[PDB]
Amino acid sequence: SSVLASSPKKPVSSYLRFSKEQLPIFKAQNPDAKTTELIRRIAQRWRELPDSKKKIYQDAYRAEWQVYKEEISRFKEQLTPSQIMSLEKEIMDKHLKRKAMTKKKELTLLGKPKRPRSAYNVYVAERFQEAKGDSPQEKLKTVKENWKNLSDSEKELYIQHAKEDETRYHNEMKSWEEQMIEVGRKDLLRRT
Amino acid sequence: WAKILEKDKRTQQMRMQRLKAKLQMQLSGQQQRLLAFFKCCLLTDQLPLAHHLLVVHHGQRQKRKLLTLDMYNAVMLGWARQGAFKELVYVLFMVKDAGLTPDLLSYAAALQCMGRQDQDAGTIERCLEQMSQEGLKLQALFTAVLLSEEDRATVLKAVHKVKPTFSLPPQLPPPVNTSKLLRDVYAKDGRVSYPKLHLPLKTLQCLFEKQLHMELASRVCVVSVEKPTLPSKEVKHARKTLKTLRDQWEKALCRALRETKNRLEREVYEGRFSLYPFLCLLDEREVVRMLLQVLQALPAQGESFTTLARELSARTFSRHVVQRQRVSGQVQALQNHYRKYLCLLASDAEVPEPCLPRQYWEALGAPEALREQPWPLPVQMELGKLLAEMLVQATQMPCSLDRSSRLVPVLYHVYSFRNVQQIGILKPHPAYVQLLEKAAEPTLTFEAVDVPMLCPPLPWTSPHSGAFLLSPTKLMRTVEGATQHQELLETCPPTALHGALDALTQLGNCAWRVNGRVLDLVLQLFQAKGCPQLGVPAPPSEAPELAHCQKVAREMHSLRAEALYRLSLAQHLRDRVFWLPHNMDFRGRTYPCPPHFNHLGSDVARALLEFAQGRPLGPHGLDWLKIHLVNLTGLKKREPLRKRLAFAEEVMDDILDSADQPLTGRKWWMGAEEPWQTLACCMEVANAVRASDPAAYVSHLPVHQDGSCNGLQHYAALGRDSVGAASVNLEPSDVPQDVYSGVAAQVEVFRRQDAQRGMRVAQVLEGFITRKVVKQTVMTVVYGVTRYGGRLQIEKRLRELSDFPQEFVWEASHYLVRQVFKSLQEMFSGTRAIQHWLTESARLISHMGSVVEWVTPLGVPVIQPYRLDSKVKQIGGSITYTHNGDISRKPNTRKQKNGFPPNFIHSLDSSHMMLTALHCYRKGLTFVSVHDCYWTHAADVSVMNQVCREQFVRLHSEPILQDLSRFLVKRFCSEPQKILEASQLKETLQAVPKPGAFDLEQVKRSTYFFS
Amino acid sequence: KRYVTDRRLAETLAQIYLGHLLLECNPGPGILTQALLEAGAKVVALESDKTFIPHLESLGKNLDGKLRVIHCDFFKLDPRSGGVIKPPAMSSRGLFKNLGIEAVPWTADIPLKVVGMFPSRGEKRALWKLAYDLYSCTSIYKFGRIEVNMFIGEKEFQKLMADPGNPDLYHVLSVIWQLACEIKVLHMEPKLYLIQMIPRQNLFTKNLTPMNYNIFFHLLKHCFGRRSATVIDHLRSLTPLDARDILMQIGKQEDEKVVNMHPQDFKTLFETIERSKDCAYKWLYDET
DNA sequence: CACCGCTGCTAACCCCATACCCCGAACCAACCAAATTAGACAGGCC
DNA sequence: GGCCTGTCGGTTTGGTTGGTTCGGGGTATGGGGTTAGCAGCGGTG
Repeated sequence: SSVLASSPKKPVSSYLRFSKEQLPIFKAQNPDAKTTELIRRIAQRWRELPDSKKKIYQDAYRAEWQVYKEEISRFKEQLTPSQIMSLEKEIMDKHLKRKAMTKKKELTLLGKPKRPRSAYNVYVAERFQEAKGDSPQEKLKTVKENWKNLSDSEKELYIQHAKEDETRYHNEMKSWEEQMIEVGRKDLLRRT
Repeated sequence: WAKILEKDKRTQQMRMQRLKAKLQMQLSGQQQRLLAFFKCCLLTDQLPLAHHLLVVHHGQRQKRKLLTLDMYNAVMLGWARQGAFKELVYVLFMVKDAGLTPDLLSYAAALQCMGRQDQDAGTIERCLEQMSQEGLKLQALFTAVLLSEEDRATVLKAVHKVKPTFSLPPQLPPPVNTSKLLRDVYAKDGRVSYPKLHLPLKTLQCLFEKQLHMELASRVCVVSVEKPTLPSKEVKHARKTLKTLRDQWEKALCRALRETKNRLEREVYEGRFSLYPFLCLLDEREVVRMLLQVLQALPAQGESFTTLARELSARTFSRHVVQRQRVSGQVQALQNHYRKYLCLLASDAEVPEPCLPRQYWEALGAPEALREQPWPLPVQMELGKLLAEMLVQATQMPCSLDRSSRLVPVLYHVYSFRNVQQIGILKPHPAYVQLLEKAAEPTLTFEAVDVPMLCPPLPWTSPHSGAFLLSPTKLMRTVEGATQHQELLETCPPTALHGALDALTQLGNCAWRVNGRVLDLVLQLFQAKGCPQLGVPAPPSEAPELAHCQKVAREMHSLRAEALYRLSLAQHLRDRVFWLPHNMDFRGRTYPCPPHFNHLGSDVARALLEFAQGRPLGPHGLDWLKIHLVNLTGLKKREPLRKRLAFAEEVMDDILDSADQPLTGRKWWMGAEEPWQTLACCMEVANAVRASDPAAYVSHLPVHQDGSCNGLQHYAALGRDSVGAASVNLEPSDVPQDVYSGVAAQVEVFRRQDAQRGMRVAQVLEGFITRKVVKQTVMTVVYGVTRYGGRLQIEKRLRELSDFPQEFVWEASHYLVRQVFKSLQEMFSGTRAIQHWLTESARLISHMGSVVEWVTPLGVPVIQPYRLDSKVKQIGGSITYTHNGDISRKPNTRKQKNGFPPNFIHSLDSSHMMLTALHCYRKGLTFVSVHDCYWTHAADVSVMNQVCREQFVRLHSEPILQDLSRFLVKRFCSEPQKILEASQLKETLQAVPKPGAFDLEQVKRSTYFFS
Repeated sequence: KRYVTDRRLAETLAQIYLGHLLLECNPGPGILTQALLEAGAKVVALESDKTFIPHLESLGKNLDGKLRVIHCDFFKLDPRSGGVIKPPAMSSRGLFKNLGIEAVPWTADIPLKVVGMFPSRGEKRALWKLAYDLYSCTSIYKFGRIEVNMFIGEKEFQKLMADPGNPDLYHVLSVIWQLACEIKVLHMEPKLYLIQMIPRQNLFTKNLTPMNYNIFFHLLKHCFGRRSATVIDHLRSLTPLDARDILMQIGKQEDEKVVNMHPQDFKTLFETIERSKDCAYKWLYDET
């Protein structure tokens, strides 16, 4: 039930066709080379290819573009009365979703200093490995139970290191946020 | 745990490396936008932004071409003002990288950065010798370059380090105008008795402080005259709701403003231009208060989107200039300079030598602060559209009006298709209108520029310095061709304009005050029940099939509004003394700047005002007050002065009765032609006759002397036409010569011929040719041919003739104009010769693709602005408002040819009025001018008439037609190709009509020349 | 101008109109007039050019019956905001009074028939003028549902008959005339289309009357000012009522486009807005 | 005061990407076209 | 030169033209990155 999947797609251009046909051969002759290097050498092959040879791929692409014109026209004509409305809905949604995904990947790529670790986080980091349990969830519940059974004295080191990581996070946040001010991104600073 | 901690540290350092990698990776409309952007960024001190955009444009192949040496000079001057030597050097690197040649402004910026940074004498010397090898001039820098006082100070500090005895040219010795007619005005040889004001120095300083405060606030709050009372609950609730809504609009407007500034800011972070810095030019609170003011004052019917944009742009520019002067120290220098200037006007202060206000002002300094050039039109339009759209989008209100969950925009734009071209209209919500109506706000707000000044205006020292102290005011009103006329006003010699500047300064220095009684009565009628018979609008309660009733209602509402504003300002200025600065049109005619309240208004307006400084009547004061009274009544227009005085003596009882009981007595004044002015003159005459000594009564009422058909007077003077000189009272006579009666008779004979021929209009106009009809008609054809501003007025005067079929009023007005033209050209053949000569000459000049230009006998250059076919349009998401750029392609030959004679006559009458004003000022008389009317105190009416006639004879005594002919010949008969059109043009220009026999000197003995 | 000069076309037209009093516009040479007279029609010729009057009158003198020749330019009758000062321009009240034509109720049948050809360069102008007169119940339509048969150019014909099925030509005149009259093609002369326009008996309703048509015209021009925008966008600038609510009342979705609205959809829109009950005001119309 | 989401951890499993070129789509500055209608002189075209 | 025709902040919207940037099109297995489970809490509204 996806109109976009059945919509006629653009034909492959000349160069992209040459690469689409050459790639399997380069892969057969160099099974262990990384795809990066193979695509690079294929692009060099295309640059070295005489223009008279590229002309063939270009003509094929042009015919494929005519047949694509006919196909896309027929498909546009085939849809229900609100064909233009449905095309606008699907295109708009596609664009907004694409921009959103790009922004999410951007925000994920950034490198903000990790938040402070709590005493519970420290205890889990120190005792999880030796905690018995068949799975990470069961070992995490074990660490949780042993933590709930811990006394106030047994937790002093974890709480101390937790405070130290609070100060560390404070300083690193100061410096990092300053550098972000240098980059003109004062929106990422702490609100108050 | 050092394992995890060290892992975090290592990842942090790698992230730092990633951060290092990220750090590693012919004028035109668009050109005008960019340049205005940089120049604007210099004022907000956002140099990194402008430098960023400039670098981006320079780095792109297709964008580098769009940059200009002036822009690089802008950024460079910014860095020099900031002392960024490295960045300035970088900008210089861009300038050399893109070829082109650095200029005086470039080297001045460099010198500024070195002086501010105190560079070594080796680098300074090397810079001065590289400047010498480049051929640039040291003294041309301080003169040809526009720099602030801080730039000048820093450059001087840098120069005094190598050349301590380096001195700028000795200044500033001002030159005197040697014009033929102004020589005796500026020559020291002569006894001057310049008048002084009645207010003391400290008083003038207090008033100056009040005016300065008012202009700094940019707003004026005046109390509403009338209808304060209202139902107690309704006004209460409506006021509470309006206040809450205004707070909500204030907050929402602040938020929307900040969000918009952020949007534009990010748009500048992108490679696109935006008005960000312009929005950063004025305080956000001032912007919000301005928009809220415009919203409060928006007319219920709506306003043109484009017009609103223009208004917002104008107020933004004004408040920005005010802010710049406020923070640049120009305010204090203006306080000191003006406080010294007040010595010439103050009564208890003397000056070393007598001089005119402009002369003294320039003598004290004259730094004149700094001149700021306005923004390009596309920037003004885009800014207006931004502000308007932001206001509409931000202002919301509930629809429930009198449980208001739903929200609708307060402003909604609709479209008018009356014009074949749809026009955008901004209309307010009807519920909002009803809310403001029920609230009955008892306060009105005016722009500081729309109300009279509380102190003597600034003397006109140049085409860019005048009128209100801080707000910039154009020397010439005419918007069409403003670039041409302004640039020529600055091109002409500074001395050439001395006369006009001194005349406007004199007009502005006239002290005015309000007539308490007249205001009390006019309000009494307005406060209760209007009096349309006496020009007092009636409230909507008196509005009267449905279509006509609605029409009359709308007209009555318009008049009611205008009267509300005028009378409101009058009440605000009741107990204060105020001055009205004057301006000029492209023709030279002077007009008051404050439009709402000024002496150029209607009868009521003229009666509300009187001279603040008095003048003892003297031996003829009373006689002139009575004669003036009769003139205002219009009962003895044809009678001589002596019989007008005798008539005043006869109806003296009706004068006293009318003055004592205006609304309860015999109400004789209500029957006069000018009822309110007649009443005021009756009160003045009563105070004079009832005084212990009438000859010593300090009279404040101005007396008027008007030139009947001043234009025909000028034409009769040019051609020495005896028939004209007699018709228009140029030739002395004991009885007034009414040219309207003779022309009415001739036109009556023509109407007898055509009516004999069976024409319908000629048959219907039988018995309607009267002095007033032909007076306004001739007043039209002379001063106006086409452009039916006054012609509509004549249609009105005919519509007020009940016994006339209104179907022909239009055709009857056209026929009347044509017959007046023909008749005047028949009885005044010489006048027709001059008119045809000027009209034809203008036709030929315009036919060559050049507008008609000339120079008045006082050295004022006049240029006709009629051009056509310039247009360009922006598009804000989405109306597309058009704009008329200043680049003209071809002149409008028709308007030029039809307009040249009338405009020239306007320059002649304006020159005459100016000469009369100056020479009367030498004798200590108070002089103001309304169209053709000359006003003065009853004690000096005779003297004013003397100066009038003398200056008229002196004016027309010169070869105006000859000098004009030779002028047009030299200016327009110089094209080497083609020479044929220059030969026919010269052939027509050298065909100056031969003057008549009339002896101009007779004007000195003509009693009724001006009466 | 345009003149009927072919005898065959004159005969075909005569038989068509015969298919009552006939008002013939701009007969010119009088070929169609003579064809009608020979066919037995009672003809009143409104000739704008006086030079054609003699021969025409001659034809009348040949029949010497009830034919009547008047020097009148039909397209100049009752000038809007005019002083009534022209021979060719006249008053339909006076003309019909002289011709003995009496007004009949709107619901009554067609009292008279007018035939002619639109000006070669004034088709849009004539259509607008006639639209104003009809919706205002003025001019000829003051006497009833006058049947108007007129030759028109092919472009203005297609634009007039266009609708959402052919959006590129759909426009205000299309809506107005398709709602006002039942238009039918009577003949096509190569191309010129002889269109028959008969006012609909049910044009006026309780909420669409000769008293409020101006507001509807304002709405139409307003919407067609930006034909690509959505109907709700324009409505937000036309009424204080909930635009979404109104559009929903007329059974349209929020994404409904202007060009997708049928003439009856516009009519039901206007009548629906006028019908609104719980509002202090319904329209924002304030224009001279 | 309540509400978010990021750390502490794992897990195996799920999910996007550098080398490259070709040309169709698409975003600016500018000119132009449309909609609409009720008697003299000067300009434009032949 | 002679004859015929148009006329006494043109409005905003949008359609074509000359340019120039932007991205969708082809991909592979290898690497990352991912919801579930439980507690704690800095940061935000």
